Amino acid sequence: KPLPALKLALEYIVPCMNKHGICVVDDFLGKETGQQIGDEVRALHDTGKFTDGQDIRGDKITWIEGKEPGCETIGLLMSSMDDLIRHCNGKLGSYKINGRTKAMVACYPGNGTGYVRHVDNPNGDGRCVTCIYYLNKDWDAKVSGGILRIFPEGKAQFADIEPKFDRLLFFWSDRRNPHEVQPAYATRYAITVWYFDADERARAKVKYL
Amino acid sequence: XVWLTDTWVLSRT
Ligand SMILES: O=C(O)CCC(=O)C(=O)O
Ligand SMILES: [Mn+2]
Repeated sequence: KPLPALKLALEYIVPCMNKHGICVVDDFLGKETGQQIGDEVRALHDTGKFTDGQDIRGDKITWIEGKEPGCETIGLLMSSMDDLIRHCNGKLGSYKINGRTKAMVACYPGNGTGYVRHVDNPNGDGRCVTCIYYLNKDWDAKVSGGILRIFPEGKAQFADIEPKFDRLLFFWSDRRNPHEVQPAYATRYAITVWYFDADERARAKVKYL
Repeated sequence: XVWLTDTWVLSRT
């Protein structure tokens, strides 16, 4: 029996994020839904829908709104992420979360591709929580690499996150969590949504021309 | 159903 979403949010995600600034939920959606999402992602890849994510990053990406034909299960993943954030009921830090990005479907196509150490939102662009879902059946970093290494500020030790199938990850998007995607030696897929704090986003520190 | 609170991983099942 999977934990209900409300209980998972209030009794784990909230306290875990407030304590550590990083939170992993394994077995988020189960094997059938996870494999369905994998099929949808591989279909997007196989039909040539990705573009360069860019030296700094070697991923290939596409943005998914959730209602597109062939992306129904990705849309279900996005609505499930949204439900969890809603259940958190403003207890994630002092943020007032009111919006998010589309889903960034990303592939590191093996061959040692990765993402150098970076902060997702270093310039106050409104993004407060990074939420990533991994869909790599049988991934083993021993063989394929691709660890997400996070370097939380104020801690001497780093946190290694393998991109395991059906794994959901949250972390604060600001400077507290610099991170890198270590070289990947197999096709590594993940889906990211970023959630916005309404006030920070409204300050418009970033203008997109 | 167990969270080791010094860690940041929990399985939902
Ligand atoms: O795929 C991952 O584990 C993280 C990717 C990342 O840091 C990014 O796209 O900003
Ligand atoms: Mn990042």
